[PDB]
Parts: sequence; C-alpha cells; structure tokens
Amino acid sequence: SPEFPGKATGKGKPVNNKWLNNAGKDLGSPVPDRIANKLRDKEFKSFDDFRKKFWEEVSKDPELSKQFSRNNNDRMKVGKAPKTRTQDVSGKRTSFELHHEKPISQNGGVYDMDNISVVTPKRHIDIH
Ligand SMILES: [Cl-]
Ligand SMILES: [Zn+2]
Repeated sequence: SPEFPGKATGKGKPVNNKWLNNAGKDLGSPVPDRIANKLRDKEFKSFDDFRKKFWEEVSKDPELSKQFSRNNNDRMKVGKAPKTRTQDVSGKRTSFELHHEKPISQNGGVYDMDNISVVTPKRHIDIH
C-alpha cells in the first residue's frame, strides 16, 4: 500500500537540536511539527514521494538543517535520507528510514505523520 497515493495528515512533535539522537532506540524519532506543517494536507503519489518531500523540507528547515553535515544536507536537498552513524547501518542500508508505528497492515495511516517515525536501519529491523 505505500505504492499508492494519499494525503498527509498529522501534527508531528516538537524537536530540538538533538533530533535523531534516539532514532536507533525505542520507536525512533518523531516527525517534527515544523515539517508536518509544511506537508500536511498535501497530496503524494506514493510513500516514496512523501519521503522525498519530507527530507527536502528537513533540508530547508533552519533548525534541523544545521544538525547535519554538508553532504547529508546535499542528500536531503534531493529527497535522500541522511546517512546514519556507521554503527547504525545494516548491510547496504546506510541512511535513516521511515517507520509506521501502527502497521499499514492494521490500518495505520500510510501518510499519517503522527504514525511515522525516523529510525536507523539497524533499529528498524528489530521493531520488525
Ligand atoms: Cl490530523
Ligand atoms: Zn517499519
């Protein structure tokens, strides 16, 4: 179902300068409220379309962008996830991933930003 369109909803959460520090534990990091404000009520053709726009908006956020290296900003500018610490990769999965907290399977919203978290590839697996 992430291969089909819909409209982003949700509020996201307040975040600070240590956004993504805990993406490798628990249920990961929330969608920042500031980013949710940019994406809410917009239409997306696919979840990949959403993910690209999500990271693009991160790169344009003055608070979030300064938490990342120039190359990671360059990735996010074109919709690519920033790279994780080396210790948090799994195989060829080397950049942060988006996770649905209530699974798509159980009617968790695909584009519900209050159902989406940011996780390391390593942590993502464990939740699955
Ligand atoms: Cl809502
Ligand atoms: Zn997941």
